[PDB]
Amino acid sequence: RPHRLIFDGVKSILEAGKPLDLITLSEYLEQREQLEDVGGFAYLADLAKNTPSAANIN
Amino acid sequence: KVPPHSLEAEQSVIGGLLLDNERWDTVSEHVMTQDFYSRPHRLIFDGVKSILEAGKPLDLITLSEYLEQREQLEDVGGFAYLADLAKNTPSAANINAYAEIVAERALVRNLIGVANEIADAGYDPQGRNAEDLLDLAESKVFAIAEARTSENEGPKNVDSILERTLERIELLYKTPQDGVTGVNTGFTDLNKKTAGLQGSDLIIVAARPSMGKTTFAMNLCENAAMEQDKPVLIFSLEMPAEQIMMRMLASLSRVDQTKIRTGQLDDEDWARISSTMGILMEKKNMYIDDSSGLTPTEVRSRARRIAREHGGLSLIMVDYLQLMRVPALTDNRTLEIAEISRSLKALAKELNVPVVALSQLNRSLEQRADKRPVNSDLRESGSIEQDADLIMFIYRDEVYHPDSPLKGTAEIIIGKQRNGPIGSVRLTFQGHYSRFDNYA
Amino acid sequence: KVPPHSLEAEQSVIGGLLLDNERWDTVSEHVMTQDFYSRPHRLIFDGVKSILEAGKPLDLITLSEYLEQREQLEDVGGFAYLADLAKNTPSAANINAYAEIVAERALVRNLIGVANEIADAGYDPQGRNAEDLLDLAESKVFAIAEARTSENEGPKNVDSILERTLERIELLYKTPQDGVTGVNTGFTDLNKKTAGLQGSDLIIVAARPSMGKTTFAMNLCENAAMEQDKPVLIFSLEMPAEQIMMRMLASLSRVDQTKIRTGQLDDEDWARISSTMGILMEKKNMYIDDSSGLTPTEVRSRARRIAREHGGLSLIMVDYLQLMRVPALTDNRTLEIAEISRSLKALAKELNVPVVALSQLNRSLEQRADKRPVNSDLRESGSIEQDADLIMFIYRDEVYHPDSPLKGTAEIIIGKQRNGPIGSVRLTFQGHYSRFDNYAGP
Amino acid sequence: KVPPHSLEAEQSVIGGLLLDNERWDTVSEHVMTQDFYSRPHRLIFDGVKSILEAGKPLDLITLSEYLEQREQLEDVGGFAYLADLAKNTPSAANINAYAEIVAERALVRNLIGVANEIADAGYDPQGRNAEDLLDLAESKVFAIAEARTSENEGPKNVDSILERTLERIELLYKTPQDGVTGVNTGFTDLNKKTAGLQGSDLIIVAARPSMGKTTFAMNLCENAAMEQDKPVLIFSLEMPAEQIMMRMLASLSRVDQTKIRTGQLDDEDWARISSTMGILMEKKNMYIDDSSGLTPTEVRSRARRIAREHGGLSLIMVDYLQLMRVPALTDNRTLEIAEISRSLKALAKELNVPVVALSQLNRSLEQRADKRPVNSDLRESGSIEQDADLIMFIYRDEVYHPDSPLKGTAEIIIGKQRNGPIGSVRLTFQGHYSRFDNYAG
Amino acid sequence: DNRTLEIAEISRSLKALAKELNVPVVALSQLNRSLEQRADKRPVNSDLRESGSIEQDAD
DNA sequence: TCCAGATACACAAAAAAAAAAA
Ligand SMILES: Nc1ncnc2c1ncn2[C@@H]1O[C@H](COP(=O)(O)OP(=O)(O)OP(O)(O)=S)[C@@H](O)[C@H]1O
Ligand SMILES: Nc1ncnc2c1ncn2[C@@H]1O[C@H](COP(=O)(O)OP(=O)(O)OP(O)(O)=S)[C@@H](O)[C@H]1O
Ligand SMILES: Nc1ncnc2c1ncn2[C@@H]1O[C@H](COP(=O)(O)OP(=O)(O)OP(O)(O)=S)[C@@H](O)[C@H]1O
Ligand SMILES: [Mg+2]
Ligand SMILES: [Mg+2]
Ligand SMILES: [Mg+2]
Repeated sequence: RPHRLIFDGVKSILEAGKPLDLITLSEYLEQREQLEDVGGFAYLADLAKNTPSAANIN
Repeated sequence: KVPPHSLEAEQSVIGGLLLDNERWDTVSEHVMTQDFYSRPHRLIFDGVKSILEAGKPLDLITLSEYLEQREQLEDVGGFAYLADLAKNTPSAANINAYAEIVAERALVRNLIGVANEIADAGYDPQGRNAEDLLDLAESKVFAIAEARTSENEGPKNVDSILERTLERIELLYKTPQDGVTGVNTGFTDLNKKTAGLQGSDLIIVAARPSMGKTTFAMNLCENAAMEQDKPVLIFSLEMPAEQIMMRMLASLSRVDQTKIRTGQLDDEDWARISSTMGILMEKKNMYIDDSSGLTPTEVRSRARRIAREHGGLSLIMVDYLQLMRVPALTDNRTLEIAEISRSLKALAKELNVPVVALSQLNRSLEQRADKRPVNSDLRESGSIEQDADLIMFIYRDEVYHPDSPLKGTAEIIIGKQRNGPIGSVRLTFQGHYSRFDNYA
Repeated sequence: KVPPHSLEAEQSVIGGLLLDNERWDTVSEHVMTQDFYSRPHRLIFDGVKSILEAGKPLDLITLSEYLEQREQLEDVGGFAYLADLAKNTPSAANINAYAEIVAERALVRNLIGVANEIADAGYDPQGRNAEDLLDLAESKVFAIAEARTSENEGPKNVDSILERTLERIELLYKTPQDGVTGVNTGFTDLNKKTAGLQGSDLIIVAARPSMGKTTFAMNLCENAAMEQDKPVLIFSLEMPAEQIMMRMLASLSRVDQTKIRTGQLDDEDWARISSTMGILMEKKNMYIDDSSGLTPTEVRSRARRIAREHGGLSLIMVDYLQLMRVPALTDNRTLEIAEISRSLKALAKELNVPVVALSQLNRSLEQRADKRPVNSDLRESGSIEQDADLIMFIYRDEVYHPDSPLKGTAEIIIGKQRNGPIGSVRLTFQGHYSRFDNYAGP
Repeated sequence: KVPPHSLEAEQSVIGGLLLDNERWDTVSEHVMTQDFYSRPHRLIFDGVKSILEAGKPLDLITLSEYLEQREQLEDVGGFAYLADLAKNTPSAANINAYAEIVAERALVRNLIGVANEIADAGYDPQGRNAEDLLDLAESKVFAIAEARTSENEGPKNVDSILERTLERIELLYKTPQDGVTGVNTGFTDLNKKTAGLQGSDLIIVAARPSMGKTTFAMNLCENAAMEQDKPVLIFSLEMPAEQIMMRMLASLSRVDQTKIRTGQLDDEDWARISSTMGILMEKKNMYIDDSSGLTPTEVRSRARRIAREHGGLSLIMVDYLQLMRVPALTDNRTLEIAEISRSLKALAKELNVPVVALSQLNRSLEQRADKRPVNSDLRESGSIEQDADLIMFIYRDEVYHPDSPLKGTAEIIIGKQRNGPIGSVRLTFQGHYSRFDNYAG
Repeated sequence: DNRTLEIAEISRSLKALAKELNVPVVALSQLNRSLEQRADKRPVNSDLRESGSIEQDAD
């Protein structure tokens, strides 16, 4: 479920063309009291750090 | 924290209503059942209203009888409290002051509640941005003071009608009147019927697609701008501004619109365009807004800003009222239409400027043998019909029947008018210039 | 309760200002000195703004020196805090979003403050009556809303718009492009009225069964493919691609459709078919989708895939819009049609290409003395007509009146056009070739 | 479980009986001896009834004497209780309400008793079948209705109707009125063949366009307003109040309509207009409404408000019924017109005032050889002619035949009268003044 | 609860079966009674019963 | 919220009649 919520946030951010980063996604999740469910900013930072590259993202 | 309330006023008004009943009509227009703070007083007022509206005489005995019919005497405090209210009241000569003060206290409490609501609505936005919150706050604050509109729409006596008739006869006797009082429309018969676009009125122009709504509204706005001194504000919610300027140049210079759009021009057309541009830049009394999906609050704010900057307005045009969005009523359309119409009427009353709000008609109109519109064909016809002051329709028979002998002629139908006669006016339509002119 | 704010946004703004200096112009127009929440953050932003306005270059060393000049370096956490802020910057590309977030938080905090201020009054009237309380609400809300201004979504004087229109009409004097500005339909009379098929528009062709709707749409698409460069996409939800290909061969090669279908051809017909085969195989500018029951999302995805692959599109055809399915609203038909029409219009606006969507007509047309279609004959068509930029009907008089003098001719009725004239156009109809043509004769 | 009762109501009843004796006839027809609940209250009510039926005055002294006679002073709480009974009565103006409350309490108590008896009998059949139990329940529940003795609506016997009709006839006979028993219409022949505009009737005045329909209606309204006392109400769905006022001024002041419209007058015309204005302002018994497309409920509410303000009406006029709109039945015109006519008739019956509604005629009149209108010529008008009580048509021979020797004379043909003879009358027409008048010679 | 949608579904299913099996399908249909009110008794395509899809889907 | 089937009143009116014009 936290992955479902973070993917919903990513889809909402990227569907409008606005830039997506840690700050934007974190502030979008916090606006609806959903940042506590996903694990806070620490989990988002770990997810961002743990990805080396998007060579085979597809 | 003690919210604003006054038990003394409620006790006094209840005692007065119990004592005397001939004053019920005077008081019933000032207070409401939900205005009372405490629950027992609300129940008492509900029972009093139920008894009095039924026509039965109202006293202590029948009130206590009524309260027993629904097992409510114990909650109020029994017959003893009602007897104390009946006895302890000294008199009822100053009941209206108590009604006014209790209404004021209820209004203050409601304003406090709305302030708390807006304050709490900003801690958990739930995906809403600052603009939406500000619009909601403005709507909530404005809806509180807007409710004080009632007591109208009643038959007139003989004295008022006789005075109005005498004034009309005297004005006819006087020559320097020109037959118009407000904004001249530029058309002969329309000025004879409507006596110009009177101030503080809401005008609804409704027609089927491809009939000449925008053309008519633009012609009226151009005439108002040319004649008046205060500017004219146009809210274009469907068209770009450059297209509006091209239409205006074509209408004022009598140059084919297609020639301007494509770029094939001769010397005479260029001279006419130069003269029209010179005149327009000499006047400089028009403002065009091209935003999409404007809320009523934004329209009001922009209109007020323009009026303060320039010191007044002459005419406001909306194209059209079906595109305005009310954020709080996105799940209901009839309520949204009613809110839009009420907001436009309130703006027209506040700025003392007529508002031309275009509309569209239902598709069931084309099923009938006669294609001419009526007042019942409006989309969400209820609120718009109730709140309007002058409803005009545009009909062109050449659109439906190509072989009709009425080529180059449009019919204007005055479906409603509060202070004037209804009828019909025929006008000459010149499509290539996007212009309505008089009919010989 | 904690006031709404984002310290991370302020840190990102400061880091982006420190690392990048070319984007100061955009940042300077969205944030102010009093927008920041943290006092050391406010001091740091004030110092950075002063340095940037002074014209001196911005760097960590000069910022530390300037803070030491005012003895505020130790107050804001020291040089180590500034170094950490510089190091923790994600990137300088999205500083505008951070500034917007900071501005939004400041706005909502000030709105909450104003709400608390008005709420405090009423619990202590201090002589004011209800009218005074009502009056000192609108003023406060207008003051808190006037700081933000629409840009550039504001009323404009006639001078600027007139000058822009004059500039537009001055450059349009040259290169008339023979009138047509969009996609050439191939028919002169319809080109005069429609001025071609303009992009970012929705065009609807509707008629009664067996009138020449698919033939007309296919002729338009074929002409566009022959003339234009980008591919033309066709969604055939009604017929297989084989029948459409046979119809196109019959139309282009001037060969009877029935003989093609039944395989009874002479040598000249084969020569014509070979010539049109060579032309079509040389062009390679056509795409056909014969899938059934496509959802709007699938149509959008396939159109985007083709457009990205070839760099753009020329025209999109749907046959027809009533055969599309929206599974979320299978219990209501009007809302489904509304969603389909809105999705088609949105796709047309997004791809900036015209979309020719076909539609059917209600049976009430033939229960009247006059059989000419109107705008109310379209089925479940509040949205179909509300968000349509052009509606063209097809009417053949020989179908209803066998003895009509208009035999071998068809009329195209333009029932709606936002920025163009309306009327009728007469075209020659040759059914055995599945082709429309210009009216050479009277 | 406390049985339904209210000792305060019965106490107020007996207190009002003791305090005032001039409304005994207004209360003796509601309550009964056994309808009370409290035993001392029943005893004192029986004593009061016995005193009143004997014709003796009722007061504290007589009540105390009667109680001493029956030695029930201790059984009624004492003389102090008697004083308290007549002390806690606010007013006697609402004694009937207290009496009907007591009667309702008695009725509901009896209904509860009957239901409890049926429930008890159900568990103990005593050798009876289900059909017998159902019949017993039907008889018990029907007895309560039979013993009601006071029910709104419903069938009535012939005796009460005959008595009321005889009283009405005697009242009409005792008042000489020279053959007019309604609202004076202003014309001698019309009054003779109509006896005025009777109440609770729907009157239709219809004619071809440009025949003197609105002129005739306004002439009737002006005559009624000048003669009667209670105000007249007019609903103008076509012309504003200004045109109607101008026509009325021209008619009453004998001034040309064209001169008034063009603003050209003279000293005599100005003096006559001033006199007419003074008289009209002295009377002030008229109302004009110009709202278009009125639904029946709106006109009903407005008429009710005006009648409540002025304590009654004299005449309601609509011009015309074919412009009113019913939103719920816009798909069929015939049903809409039927509903309009039914609503007008219901309003006329409720307010007990005549209603006059104008209507048009079909074009089929021209095709026929005779131009004289008939009942069937009215437009989509099944209920118009199936619900009206008097139908009058205005016919002008000069319009169709310029050579007719009856120029300037409009003939009124009474096409229908439910309770009177049918026929026609002849009246002269004055176009230059827009006023109908009696015919002579 | 809706006859028109039922007839539309029946016609669509018949067309889908004909397309799937690659076989001609003959679907006999009735005619409305509006034909009897005309001086010309020759049937038209619009006289089929509950037949939007019947006339919009047949070949 | 649209689509389709069916009973009944009303609009003339439409042509036809047809009288009569020729
Ligand atoms: N460029 C043009 N050239 C010629 N005729 C035109 C042109 N633009 C509009 N017209 C005609 O003028 C009429 C005026 O209609 P408009 O008021 O401009 O459009 P509309 O009434 O707003 O239609 P909508 O917006 O779809 S409700 C159109 O219906 C056309 O017949
Ligand atoms: N060989 C031919 N000779 C004459 N007419 C033909 C021939 N082939 C086809 N047609 C006609 O051409 C027309 C083609 O209609 P289309 O436009 O393809 O179908 P449609 O208008 O989309 O209506 P639908 O899809 O069937 S509901 C029909 O009226 C056929 O009768
Ligand atoms: N100055 C005048 N001289 C002669 N005749 C006139 C003059 N003014 C009006 N009239 C005629 O007086 C008659 C009275 O008009 P009305 O009674 O309103 O006829 P109407 O058409 O039935 O009215 P409605 O039904 O309300 S539209 C009409 O035939 C007018 O032509
Ligand atoms: Mg428009
Ligand atoms: Mg097709
Ligand atoms: Mg009238």
